[PDB]
Amino acid sequence: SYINKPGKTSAWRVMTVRQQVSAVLAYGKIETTLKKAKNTQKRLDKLITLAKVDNFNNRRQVKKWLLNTNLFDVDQLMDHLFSKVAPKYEKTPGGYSRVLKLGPRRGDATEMAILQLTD
Amino acid sequence: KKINKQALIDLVEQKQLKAYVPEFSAGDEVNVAIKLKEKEKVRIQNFTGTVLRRRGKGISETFIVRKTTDGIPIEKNFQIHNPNISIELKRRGKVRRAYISYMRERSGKAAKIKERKQ
Amino acid sequence: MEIRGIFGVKVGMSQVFTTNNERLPITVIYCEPNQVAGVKTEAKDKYSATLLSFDTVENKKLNKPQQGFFEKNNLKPTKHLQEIRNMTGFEMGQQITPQNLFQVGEYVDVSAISKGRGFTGAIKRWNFKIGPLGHGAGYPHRFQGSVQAGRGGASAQRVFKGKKMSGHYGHEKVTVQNLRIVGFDEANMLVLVSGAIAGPEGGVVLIRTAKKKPGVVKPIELAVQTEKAP
Amino acid sequence: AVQQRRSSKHRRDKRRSHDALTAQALSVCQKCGKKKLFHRVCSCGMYGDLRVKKAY
Amino acid sequence: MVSFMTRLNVADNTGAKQVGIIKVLGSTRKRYAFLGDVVVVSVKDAIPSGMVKKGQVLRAVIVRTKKGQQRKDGTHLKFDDNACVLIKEDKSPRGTRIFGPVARELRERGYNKILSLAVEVV
RNA sequence: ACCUCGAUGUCGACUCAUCUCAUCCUCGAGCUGAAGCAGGUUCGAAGGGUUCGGCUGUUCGCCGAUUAAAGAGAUACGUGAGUUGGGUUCAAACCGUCGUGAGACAGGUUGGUCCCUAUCUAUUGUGCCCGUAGGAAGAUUGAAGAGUGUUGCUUCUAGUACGAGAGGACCGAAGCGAGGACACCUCUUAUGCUCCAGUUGUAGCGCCAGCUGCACCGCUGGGUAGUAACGUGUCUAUUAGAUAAACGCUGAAAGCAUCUAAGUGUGAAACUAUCUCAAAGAUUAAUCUUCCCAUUUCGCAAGAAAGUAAGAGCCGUCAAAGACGAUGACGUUGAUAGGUUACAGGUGUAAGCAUAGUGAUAUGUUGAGCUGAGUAAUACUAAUUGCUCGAGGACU
RNA sequence: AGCGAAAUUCCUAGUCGGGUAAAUUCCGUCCCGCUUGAAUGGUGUAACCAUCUCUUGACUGUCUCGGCUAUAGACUCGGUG
RNA sequence: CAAGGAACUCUGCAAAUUAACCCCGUAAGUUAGCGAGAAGGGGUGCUUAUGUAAAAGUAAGCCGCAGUGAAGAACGAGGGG
Ligand SMILES: O=C(N[C@H](CO)[C@H](O)c1ccc([N+](=O)[O-])cc1)C(Cl)Cl
Ligand SMILES: [K+]
Ligand SMILES: [Mg+2]
Ligand SMILES: [Mg+2]
Ligand SMILES: [Mg+2]
Ligand SMILES: [Mg+2]
Ligand SMILES: [Mg+2]
Ligand SMILES: [Mg+2]
Ligand SMILES: [Mg+2]
Ligand SMILES: [Mg+2]
Ligand SMILES: [Mg+2]
Ligand SMILES: [Mg+2]
Ligand SMILES: [Mg+2]
Ligand SMILES: [Mg+2]
Ligand SMILES: [Mg+2]
Ligand SMILES: [Mg+2]
Ligand SMILES: [Mg+2]
Ligand SMILES: [Mg+2]
Ligand SMILES: [Mg+2]
Ligand SMILES: [Mg+2]
Ligand SMILES: [Mg+2]
Ligand SMILES: [Mg+2]
Ligand SMILES: [Mg+2]
Ligand SMILES: [Mg+2]
Ligand SMILES: [Mg+2]
Ligand SMILES: [Mg+2]
Ligand SMILES: [Mg+2]
Ligand SMILES: [Mg+2]
Ligand SMILES: [Mg+2]
Ligand SMILES: [Mg+2]
Ligand SMILES: [Mg+2]
Ligand SMILES: [Mg+2]
Ligand SMILES: [Mg+2]
Ligand SMILES: [Mg+2]
Ligand SMILES: [Mg+2]
Ligand SMILES: [Mg+2]
Ligand SMILES: [Mg+2]
Ligand SMILES: [Mg+2]
Ligand SMILES: [Mg+2]
Ligand SMILES: [Mg+2]
Ligand SMILES: [Mg+2]
Ligand SMILES: [Mg+2]
Ligand SMILES: [Mg+2]
Ligand SMILES: [Mg+2]
Ligand SMILES: [Mg+2]
Ligand SMILES: [Mg+2]
Ligand SMILES: [Mg+2]
Ligand SMILES: [Mg+2]
Ligand SMILES: [Mg+2]
Ligand SMILES: [Mg+2]
Ligand SMILES: [Mg+2]
Ligand SMILES: [Mg+2]
Ligand SMILES: [Mg+2]
Ligand SMILES: [Mg+2]
Ligand SMILES: [Mg+2]
Ligand SMILES: [Mg+2]
Ligand SMILES: [Mg+2]
Ligand SMILES: [Mg+2]
Ligand SMILES: [Zn+2]
Repeated sequence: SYINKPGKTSAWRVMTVRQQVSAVLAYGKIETTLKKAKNTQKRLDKLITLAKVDNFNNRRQVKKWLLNTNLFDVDQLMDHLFSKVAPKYEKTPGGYSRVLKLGPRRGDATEMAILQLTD
Repeated sequence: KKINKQALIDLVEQKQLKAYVPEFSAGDEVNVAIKLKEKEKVRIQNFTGTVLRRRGKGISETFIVRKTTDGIPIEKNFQIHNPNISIELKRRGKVRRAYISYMRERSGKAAKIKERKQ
Repeated sequence: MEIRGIFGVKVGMSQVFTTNNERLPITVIYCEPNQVAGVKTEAKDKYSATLLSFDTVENKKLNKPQQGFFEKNNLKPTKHLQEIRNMTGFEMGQQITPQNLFQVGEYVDVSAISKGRGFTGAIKRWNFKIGPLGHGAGYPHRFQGSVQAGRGGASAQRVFKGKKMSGHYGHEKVTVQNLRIVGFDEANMLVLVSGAIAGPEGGVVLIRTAKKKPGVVKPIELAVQTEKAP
Repeated sequence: AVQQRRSSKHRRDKRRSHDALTAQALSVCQKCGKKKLFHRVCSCGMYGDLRVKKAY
Repeated sequence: MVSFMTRLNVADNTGAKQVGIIKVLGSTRKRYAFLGDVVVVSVKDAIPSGMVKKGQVLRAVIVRTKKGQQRKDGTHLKFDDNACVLIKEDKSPRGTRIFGPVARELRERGYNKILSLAVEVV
């Protein structure tokens, strides 16, 4: 068998986590698959904890993950994350995001999951 | 009843570690005195040469020394914390990596490492 | 014979340099003091064995039947129970450590559960040869090997029982014999055993007296580093 | 390879004997009462005591 | 680990520039030859003013290997080329001098003449 | 010419081997035109082993170098629903030869499509149900079994026994190996696609600097955990019993003799155990320990209505496990996973700034910064306050 | 005439030399060429060939000898079938 | 993919080496056209200055294991039918 689909390559995986992490930071909720939510949580938490000092080095580090969304660009998402979201989690010892399980999709039966920011 | 495996591993390694263990980077020339044992006595045989690598964490700390005799280059892997082995750093040199593999490819005037390091 | 046995948990593997100028790889085993939970006699049972208790745990993590047995026998609650054959000469309810059992450098054999590897093929399991890769080839490259014994009514016409094919590999008890004990650490309750021990780090391990060399003890002593400070 | 003999209607059911289904575990929501499958958010988006999503 | 039909250099004065292994002497299906091992070889590149001629089948012992071997203390000896010296039935070297360094593994398996005729042992 | 022409794929090679003994090596013994060493022949013995190459499609065969040995056969001259198609044997073309010819040749040469998703049985693994006569959780014995079993060199004994000499031991002991097997990743290596660093082109972040996407992971040098050998640990012993060939002691039938008939021995890598693994579905269903059942009424008792516990399962977090089941740890009375903190290992002095240089760039802050899985703490997040199954053991 | 163990030689793995540790293949030569041979042409020939055949340098997983990683399958779940 | 490098196989099948530009050098044979990109080698990055219409080049300096740093670019020699 040949001419197969490109597949869930490593580059595709990094882009998927990047896309989801930008959206959950913009809006605050993501409705994805459970196995995909369980992978974006690591990157989401890591980004938030490194963005607690708000120095220019941390902006360059965060910019390797954020992507343009509908509600914010790549430069106001920077301001939204570093001025609104991250300052809230100033003394929480990790665990800023929660993943909970919804029902199965009607057309796939895959287990859905909501990823949210725990206030 | 929590078991920190590394602490116990560190303790067994500490049973036979050495006190001084002088330091050297990748590109350094050292003099290693092997205390070879014959039927009787010891003949201190020197293996002065250039370091190529330093890997390991404890009793398993090893380093690579390269020498050239009669135009033939020979590389020899020593263990740092091994008895009857003495290491004496001679020249400290500048390299931009930890494993300088190209030294086993470059030879002659191009196999000389500039002094100084930080 | 006079078989002595102890249980411990493998924590990792290291090396030590020894006198006579040898570098000996060793395995490190954390050995809790084992408690003799039962003794079974030749006259009363038709065989002789000693059952000990080890790997102590709190009472709330143990099931009701087992904790009832432990409180009836007046023992420390432990979740692990196993016996060794032909182990005699120990009173019930006595703490046993390898220092009283084995010598400094005697030969012992060790049994442990091998590291699980799952469903492996014939080549990785039975050390079979791989078919040719070039010069023209076919769909089966990693072939197990023809299982034909005889075609026709006058011959077997069946694959013989116990054939060597793919299947489960790993997670199986295996014993390595004639391993020399290197050192004892009373304070840390830590036994040093030469060679490599099967099983993942943290699994259970049984150390027994070697049946090939029961009383043989080969001397071994470590090296003292004379390295003077600068 | 193909069956040289047809499989009857009895061997077929014997093989299907292991195709039976299992009833997924269900529980009761603690604020509205409808049955929901265990360890998952109900239809109102109210899991435990935390309002997760807006009501259906 | 020098193997069957491997071209390697000769570190002596005998007129042989390239030598090929024929059999790894010592047992049946002896896969490799490590330091100190004896092999049967054939001279393939020789010189006019040499004691050996091209095409002769002879017996040699290996002294150097690119792969190298590990000693008991843990030291790993590693050269950059496979080398052998031509020996006689009695185990005495055929050449009058030995070029380059030689290993110590020869000393256990006799070969006292090669070491004494070597430049420096390693 | 009995089966098969409504199809039984035919040489050789590769992989996997199994069986027989008419035994090539190893093991034991008798005889020798057997001094010793090395042989010859016969008997017993199938446990293991029985090499790599050159030429040929080759089997065969000759030759080369080793080995203790390079055994003889059978299994559809084993093995194409396992591989190959070099050979034979399609269509093409030529040579020699035959034929007036189209054409032909176990004469030669070049080229030339090898399909199938496994239903039953057989086998390697892993499960559900039920039984084992109350239920459940643990620990066992072992009926019937499976796996391994190869051997060389050096030293000593001892230049002793023997032998004019030359040469050169049996028995026994030690050391070092080859092949095979099991396990492991300290050491040496290979790999290590969300790790580090260097770096090219192009498109973006409005520009510099600094990053991102793509170009085999873009390329290159290293590399954590894991997986493996080319790596390093172990095994490939020993002993007992009954014996084959063989040798016996004591002894008659047959006053002698005689290994045998009674009695009593010796005796091999073969056999039965000792070694490793699995094993009570061993229905012939075994043994031991612990825990939980021991209600109110009606009538009908291995009866009813309700009513009583150990435990197990569903679900969730998982990995010492793993195709899926299962195995194992945990589920708030918790460190199971993620996150955080600290550290290890790895990479190799980060960005920014300052100095120097005309610039590329170097120097100092700086063993700095970064880091997938690794270590250990920390309930911050996810393992909810849930549901179901489950017991009084007939009588002799 | 030329050529000749040949895309031709049965005997034949013909003799000898070279190439290799070792050469039923290859190169040169020898000639009882069973049955070569001159326009169904004979003998040579520079260049050329997805032609055949043999030796060789570098090169490499073709192999000693197998091992690791990533995708798409296979495998599990839902739908068609 | 370490060491070996055709030991594999009917056969180096397949895979691997070389690969662009510039500068040196290039044999036997021949129908004198070729052989021939023969074979065999070297340099390539960035900065400054000099060079030009632009270059190419030249000189000095700097960095890296590696400078058509990634993509696309001929493996070769000898004998025979
Ligand atoms: O017909 C075939 N085989 C026939 C079956 O009748 C039979 O097995 C056969 C095989 C080989 C053979 N031969 O080598 O001459 C003759 C018949 C195959 Cl060619 Cl499909
Ligand atoms: K037929
Ligand atoms: Mg890509
Ligand atoms: Mg095909
Ligand atoms: Mg293929
Ligand atoms: Mg039959
Ligand atoms: Mg029959
Ligand atoms: Mg029906
Ligand atoms: Mg089914
Ligand atoms: Mg007939
Ligand atoms: Mg008839
Ligand atoms: Mg028939
Ligand atoms: Mg039919
Ligand atoms: Mg068929
Ligand atoms: Mg016989
Ligand atoms: Mg036996
Ligand atoms: Mg050849
Ligand atoms: Mg026949
Ligand atoms: Mg056949
Ligand atoms: Mg046969
Ligand atoms: Mg026949
Ligand atoms: Mg078949
Ligand atoms: Mg076949
Ligand atoms: Mg096929
Ligand atoms: Mg068939
Ligand atoms: Mg053919
Ligand atoms: Mg073909
Ligand atoms: Mg035709
Ligand atoms: Mg005619
Ligand atoms: Mg049975
Ligand atoms: Mg390690
Ligand atoms: Mg820029
Ligand atoms: Mg015996
Ligand atoms: Mg006996
Ligand atoms: Mg008598
Ligand atoms: Mg019955
Ligand atoms: Mg964890
Ligand atoms: Mg800096
Ligand atoms: Mg003539
Ligand atoms: Mg002529
Ligand atoms: Mg010919
Ligand atoms: Mg010849
Ligand atoms: Mg041919
Ligand atoms: Mg000829
Ligand atoms: Mg003619
Ligand atoms: Mg004429
Ligand atoms: Mg004519
Ligand atoms: Mg001609
Ligand atoms: Mg053509
Ligand atoms: Mg897919
Ligand atoms: Mg489906
Ligand atoms: Mg390689
Ligand atoms: Mg090489
Ligand atoms: Mg072959
Ligand atoms: Mg060959
Ligand atoms: Mg090709
Ligand atoms: Mg040419
Ligand atoms: Mg000719
Ligand atoms: Zn609700």
